[PDB]
Amino acid sequence: SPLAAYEVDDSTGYLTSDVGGPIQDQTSLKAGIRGPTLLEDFMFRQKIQHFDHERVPERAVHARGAGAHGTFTSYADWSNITAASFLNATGKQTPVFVRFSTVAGSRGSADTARDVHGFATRFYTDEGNFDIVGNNIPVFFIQDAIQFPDLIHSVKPRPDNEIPQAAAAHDSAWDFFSQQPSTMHTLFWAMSGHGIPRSYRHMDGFGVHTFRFVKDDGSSKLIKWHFKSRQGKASLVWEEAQVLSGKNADFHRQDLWDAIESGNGPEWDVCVQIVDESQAQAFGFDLLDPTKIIPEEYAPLTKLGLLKLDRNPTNYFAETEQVMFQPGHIVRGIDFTEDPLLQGRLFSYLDTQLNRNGGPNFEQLPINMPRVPIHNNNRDGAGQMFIHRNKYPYTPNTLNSGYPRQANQNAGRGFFTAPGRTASGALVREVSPTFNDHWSQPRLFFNSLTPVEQQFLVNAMRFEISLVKSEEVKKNVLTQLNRVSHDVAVRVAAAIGLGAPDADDTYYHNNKTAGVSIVGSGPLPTIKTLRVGILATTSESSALDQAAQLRTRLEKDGLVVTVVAETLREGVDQTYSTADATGFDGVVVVDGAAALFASTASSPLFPTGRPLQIFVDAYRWGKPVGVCGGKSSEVLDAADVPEDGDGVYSEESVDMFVEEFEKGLATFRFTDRFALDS
Amino acid sequence: QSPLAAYEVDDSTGYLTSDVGGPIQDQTSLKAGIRGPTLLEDFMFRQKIQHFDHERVPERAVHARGAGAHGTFTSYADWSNITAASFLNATGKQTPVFVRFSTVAGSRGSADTARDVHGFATRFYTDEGNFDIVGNNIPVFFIQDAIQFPDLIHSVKPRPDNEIPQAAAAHDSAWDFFSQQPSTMHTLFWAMSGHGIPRSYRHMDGFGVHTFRFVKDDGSSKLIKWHFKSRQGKASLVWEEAQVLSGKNADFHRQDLWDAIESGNGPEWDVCVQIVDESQAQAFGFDLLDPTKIIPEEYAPLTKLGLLKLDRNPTNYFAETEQVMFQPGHIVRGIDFTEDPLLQGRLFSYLDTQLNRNGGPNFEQLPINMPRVPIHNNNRDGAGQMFIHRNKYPYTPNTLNSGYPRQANQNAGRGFFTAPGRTASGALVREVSPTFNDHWSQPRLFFNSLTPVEQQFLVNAMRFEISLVKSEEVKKNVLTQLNRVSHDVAVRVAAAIGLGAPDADDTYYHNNKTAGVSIVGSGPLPTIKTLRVGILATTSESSALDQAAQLRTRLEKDGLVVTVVAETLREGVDQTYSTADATGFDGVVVVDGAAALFASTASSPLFPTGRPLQIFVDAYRWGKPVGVCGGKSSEVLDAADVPEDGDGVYSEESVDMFVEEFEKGLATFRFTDRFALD
Amino acid sequence: ETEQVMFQPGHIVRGIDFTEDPLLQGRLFSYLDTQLNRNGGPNFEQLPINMPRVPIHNNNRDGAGQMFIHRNKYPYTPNTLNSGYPRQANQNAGRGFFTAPGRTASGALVREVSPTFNDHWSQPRLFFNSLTPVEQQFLVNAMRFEISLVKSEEVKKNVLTQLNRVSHDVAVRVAAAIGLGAPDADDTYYHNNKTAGVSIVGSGPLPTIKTLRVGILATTSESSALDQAAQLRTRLEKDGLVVTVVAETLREGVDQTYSTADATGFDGVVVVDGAAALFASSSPLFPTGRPLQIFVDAYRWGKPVGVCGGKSSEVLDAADVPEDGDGVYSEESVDMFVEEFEKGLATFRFTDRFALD
Ligand code: HDD
Ligand code: HDD
Ligand SMILES: [Ca+2]
Ligand SMILES: [Ca+2]
Ligand SMILES: [Ca+2]
Ligand SMILES: [Ca+2]
Ligand SMILES: [Ca+2]
Ligand SMILES: [Ca+2]
Repeated sequence: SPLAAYEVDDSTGYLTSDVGGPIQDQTSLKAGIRGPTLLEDFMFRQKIQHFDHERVPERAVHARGAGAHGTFTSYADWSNITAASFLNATGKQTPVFVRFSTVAGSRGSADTARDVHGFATRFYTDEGNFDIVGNNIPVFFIQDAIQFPDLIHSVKPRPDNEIPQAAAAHDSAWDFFSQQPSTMHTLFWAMSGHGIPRSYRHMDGFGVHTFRFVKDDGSSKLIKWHFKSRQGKASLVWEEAQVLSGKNADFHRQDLWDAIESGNGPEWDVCVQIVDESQAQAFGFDLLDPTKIIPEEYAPLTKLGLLKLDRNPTNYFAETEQVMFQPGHIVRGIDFTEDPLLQGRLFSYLDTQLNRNGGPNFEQLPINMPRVPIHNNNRDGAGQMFIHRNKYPYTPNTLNSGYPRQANQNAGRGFFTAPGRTASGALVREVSPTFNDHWSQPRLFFNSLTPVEQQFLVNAMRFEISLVKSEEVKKNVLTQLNRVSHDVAVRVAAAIGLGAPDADDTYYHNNKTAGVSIVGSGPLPTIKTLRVGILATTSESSALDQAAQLRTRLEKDGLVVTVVAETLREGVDQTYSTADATGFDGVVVVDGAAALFASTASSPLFPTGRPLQIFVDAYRWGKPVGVCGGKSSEVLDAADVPEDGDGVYSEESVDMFVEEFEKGLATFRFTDRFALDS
Repeated sequence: QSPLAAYEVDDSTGYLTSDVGGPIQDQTSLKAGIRGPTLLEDFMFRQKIQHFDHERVPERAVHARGAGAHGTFTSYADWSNITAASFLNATGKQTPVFVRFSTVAGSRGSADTARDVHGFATRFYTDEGNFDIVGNNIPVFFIQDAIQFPDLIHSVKPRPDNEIPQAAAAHDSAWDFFSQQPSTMHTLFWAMSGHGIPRSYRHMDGFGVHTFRFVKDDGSSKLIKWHFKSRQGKASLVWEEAQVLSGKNADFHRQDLWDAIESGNGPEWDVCVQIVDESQAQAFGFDLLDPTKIIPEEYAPLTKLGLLKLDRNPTNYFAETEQVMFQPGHIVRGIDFTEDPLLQGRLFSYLDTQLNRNGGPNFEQLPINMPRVPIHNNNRDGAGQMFIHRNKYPYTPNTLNSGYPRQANQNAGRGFFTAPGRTASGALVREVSPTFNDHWSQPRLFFNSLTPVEQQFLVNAMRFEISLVKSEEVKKNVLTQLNRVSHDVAVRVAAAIGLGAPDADDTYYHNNKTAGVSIVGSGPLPTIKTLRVGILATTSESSALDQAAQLRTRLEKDGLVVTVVAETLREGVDQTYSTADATGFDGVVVVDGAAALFASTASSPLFPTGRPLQIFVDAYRWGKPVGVCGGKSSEVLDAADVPEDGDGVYSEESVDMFVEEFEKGLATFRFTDRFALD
Repeated sequence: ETEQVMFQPGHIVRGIDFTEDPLLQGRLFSYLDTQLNRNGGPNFEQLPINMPRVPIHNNNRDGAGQMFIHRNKYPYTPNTLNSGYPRQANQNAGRGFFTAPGRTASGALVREVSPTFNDHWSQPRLFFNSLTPVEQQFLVNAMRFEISLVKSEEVKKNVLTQLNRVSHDVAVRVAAAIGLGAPDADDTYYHNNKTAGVSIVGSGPLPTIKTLRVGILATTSESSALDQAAQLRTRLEKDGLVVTVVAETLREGVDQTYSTADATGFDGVVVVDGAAALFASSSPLFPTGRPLQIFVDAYRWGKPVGVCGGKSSEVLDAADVPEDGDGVYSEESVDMFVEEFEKGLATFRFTDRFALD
């Protein structure tokens, strides 16, 4: 690890300058006790110069994000399908670093914005660093990389006033979506729960593009990368996400950091779909088109290995802020395809690191370094940290005996372009007609959602498009939505007081695909790390005893228990003042605390009605809620929460209460609490 | 015409060109065949993507989140009797300005409504050079020596292992620093008051913080404090409102300012000074060099120098607001520095830090930084040099350029000059003046000057933040410092966190008060123009829409911003219930034709369960004027648990009588009787 | 290493301090700032050549190019969450740097020059008086060279005004080259004082001749010339001189061709007398007259020169070099030749070969 060598311990010692001279840094040097500061105060200037220069440009996209270290372990020797060294043996372990992100927001924007999310993975392999720079949505908005600045200018804030932050809910974004119909598939995913995932751990990763697996014999197959969550799939609801953005902008980064610290590091199966080169145009679309998925019914997933994140960074800036991913970080055994989106990405990620790092030696930062020797004739540049011993860095040479030697298909385990690849035809700036169906797959996706998930997606579009001020953009939006689904256009039009266009059935169909629905993906496979708020009181000795019994029972099963009361003490984690329903996956009231839920309840220690609002918000957002103790009746009445409700619990016995409540936590959301269009 | 019209680029017509004027396209990559790989010879692709890849610059090291506008400063008099400053030398003399407002801790995407200190930075483009006053909305600063700035800022910014939490002092490190560095107490009390969560940039004041000098053409000097006094009045959010608003509208302050300017409600401030003699530096019971102290207005009254009005929004946010580079080193003849060790070190920081932001030394050439008078100097070259200098002899002294440019000084060329009565005497020391040692009296002065509900809000802010501090040593240390300002504050805060306050230490306790620091105490707002009224209506009753239309006409006559809310958009409805929130309004009105939407059984797929009532309830609980217009008020007020006889609760059949009452409620702004007191 | 080394007078250690020299004072600012230009970022002290050889303990963080992974997640002072580390270093603890505690300041805040700085001419005259006569001539001749290339007549006149304040004789001798009259003597700062240690010509023979360069001019024509050169090489290399044998073409024992050779390549030049024919009144292998020109240039520039082997008149007469000149050597004995020649290398320059005013 080039990180180990660069760790700096300041647990002991006297303060020094950056050149090791012991100094102080608390008072400026002045001409007299009430005098002006001296230019000769080098202690002042070195410290303030460093401060003045701490910042670097944020990433042009995915500025908001968080990372962790872990390991990838291969399940098999995959030599039969790829030459890739990190996949060449059962049990072979490769260190990883992953960064998760949103896309549009700046640094400091909220984790729980509605957005596409990044899932970028570095494998520090024994044949070089290999990055899979993916997203949580398997399809992209655009079909050619040259359009990326158009997409991103349109979804980022309007450039006269820089409003709005971290949101596509503005005219320019919906203008672009409605004028560039390729956007429909990713737009449908972003308007689904996939736009507001419950955590980084509860979302999948996708390479998006078709890539190639290349064997040592030169043969190739076409692949798609899928990183399948072992925590299950889960979403927030929009109203909840909006509050959580305010209450805790750091929710996803905190969730990941806490899961790793608690020994619950998240896991994914790293999978591929594998298909023959001859199938590029066999599935009714082009595998070069990054707006399309291969339905799992046409190509099943093969599990290649386990990705586990299990160690947080030491210094966020040095590791997470400075990690510089590139799809150009490729290894022998993998190749590109002629996807015009992927093709232009390769240029962008090498160039942009010059902006971020301010100079060309960014691969020398410890987080970017490889775990194998570097042998090349790259030299000099600002921030050069190496002292090269070869004073003949040119090829061909005799004065360094021909080293470094060329690597290729037959030498030094070189990367090689898949030798079956060809190109033929005119040099054109033309789109393939095979890319022209922008609407069938958006429909496939929409069909594959549950009825309440379809409603959530319609309601997300109703929310955003109602904030578009241009009547002509809103009309154009309905024109494009109508090509995917007349019913979606009609339901969205109803919220904005416009008429939908007449049905246009060209791309309408009834087909569905497995594995894209969140609500449909069944109970969560584990409830470890899920958050339980216990609403108690210091008023009643019994209320703190009830809380402490629930705590033992719930903590047994790996739940993160927060006991909330008016004030802190032994056994109480948080005050009502700091508590919010967005902080919990389920909420339990101990019946000992009933008096806090009365309409007349008031305290200077928390805002009017806070205890009941927590319970009501949790219920209205679909969470498991209940009252534990015996007068379960009374609290449920104040909340207008029906005792016979799905995901509403009411037990005198703590043992019975928890057994029922933990099933609700796995169900995770009670969708019968949301109204559907007729 | 904008003051920067010479630099404007119009793209309302024309064909796409490269940056060198070659007509091009930018929508499809050049490929070897229609399904081929992209070509390196595609310069169209690479120039567009290189530009995109390099769009970002480092955010400001502090004050990264902010927003700006153009306007005019107008002098009320000829101030040559106190200052040589040209921009102040005649009655009615006009100078263009640019102002940026900001928070301090958050990154450039963080919420406007975080609790924080705020920036108020003003550039005067004077006829004798650019003059900047780089101020805050709080008149005192945390620390007494610039060399400590990185300590303060590291402690309040996110913890550097995981970069949590964003835009908040509510974590261990910050309260560790506050409790170990007692100078922080005065600013801390201001930040924990409503001055930490201002209602808008227009509803806060600006302060230079430091003592400066005014210097006459005869060389005599006076000591001054700058105060920019809002002509809009002072107003705050409540914390539990600010937290939701951070999620519902991270852009609230920048939108409020932008909208005020577009509506012809450009905000205004009286630019004022306190003026005292050089002999009064240590006359008021503290040192005028100490930036943790105010001069109570009872000791030195404000003199109004002129009017600051902001009335023009930027054309390009990045080019004007993101790129504006303020400096206290931007000083003009007639002003001088003081030996305040905080101001002293700032002068270094703001010249250096622009190298980080701009990437090169020619940042004063950016349009927003250029002066409006000629530049004559021997500065040359550097990256990004825009000027073509004719003078081939840029050294002094010269004969080959006839001795030009000529030296400017007190006696020639209207030169800047150091106040000539200034001296220094004594040892060259890294020592703090004992005159700086009282860190507690003025925090007590401030606390004493707040109303009772205001004192409660400040206690509650401290209770909120300190309850989130994990360390029991840090919480005890915080109570030790707060106890030196006020035993009552320490006891009340300690009650929320389950510790005992230490015994009273009355060394610094006193009962003195000072005018002009209280928000609650500053009486009704002088204008209600721009304040926001939400009218909750329904499409289900044509008569509810008629009530809303009649209310709109009458409220808009008085310059209120009216939003009619209903289930769906149509003519006369601005916003759906789905996108509406009480944080969007300064007052809420329900038309009694919509009373059915407030029923417990009310449900719609078009908005979250209970949304209409929650808007009314939140508005009431946050202290806003609320009412029901039309005569049938019982169903709504009873559903909301709001008493018809409450102060700032309105029930009238007559639209005219409703609006007359409700408008007095908007001027009152907050009904503080709805908040519990210890 | 060399291009990236970033020196600073702000790189100071306990036991050294600054003075109020206004030139030094402003340097402290410049050298910290300028490394931002060179490095493009604030972490230039992390470059290997700039790193210290002792631990770094401070709360500097982040910046482009940050190489460290800091473990201390509480980088502020004062702190309890990192137990108050790093600790402040000062005069009394941790071997801190400290400003000399006797230093004071007193007076107005001024942009004024100390009148104690105003004598700009006495020390130039002290320096000039301390040079030997030939060295004064060299200095006059450097000023005559440079000032003759100044196009402005008024600049040239202003230069003579200032030079005249140091020395009227300098002004007169410079003026003679540029066709101007010197201004009348102004004796305010004239004096006859001298100081030791500033003269090069007067600093006596070099204390070592190791590394000094001896060019041996030979020929491939005459196998005996190559034999003479080989014998001379052996004798000179024994004493640590760097020997170059020059001939028309390369072969074993010949280092350079006459085409690439120049008198500026040598501190001393020896012709072996077997090569005397090359010193007469042409070849496609080198420019016309090259062998003789190397000898003549070496002589004109003051170097020790000579002929080894016993026959010197043909070479020295072709060169217009007198056999009895100081720093001109002729011996048949290689040992004798080298003993005499080495004394000449230590003398280094024979300054009797330069004309004086
Ligand atoms: C032509 C430009 C372009 C295009 C078409 C894309 N991107 Fe990209 N992307 C960039 C240009 C870029 C960039 C400007 O080069 C960034 C900013 C920071 C960086 O390292 O690269 C970036 C960053 C970035 C990151 C953040 C990595 C990190 O955490 O540091 C992720 C996850 C993605 N992108 C993912 C994608 C996916 C899955 C794409 C489509 C399949 C995609 N991008 C298309
Ligand atoms: C020694 C360093 C230091 C100290 C003691 C302070 N600041 Fe500062 N401040 C900076 C170093 C700095 C900076 C790093 O130089 C920034 C970042 C961006 C910039 O141009 O300057 C800055 C930015 C900055 C801005 C943003 C200007 C804009 O909108 O672009 C404001 C309003 C202030 N500061 C105000 C203050 C006030 C009122 C202070 C105390 C009275 C103060 N700062 C002390
Ligand atoms: Ca827009
Ligand atoms: Ca969902
Ligand atoms: Ca740079
Ligand atoms: Ca190849
Ligand atoms: Ca902390
Ligand atoms: Ca307040």
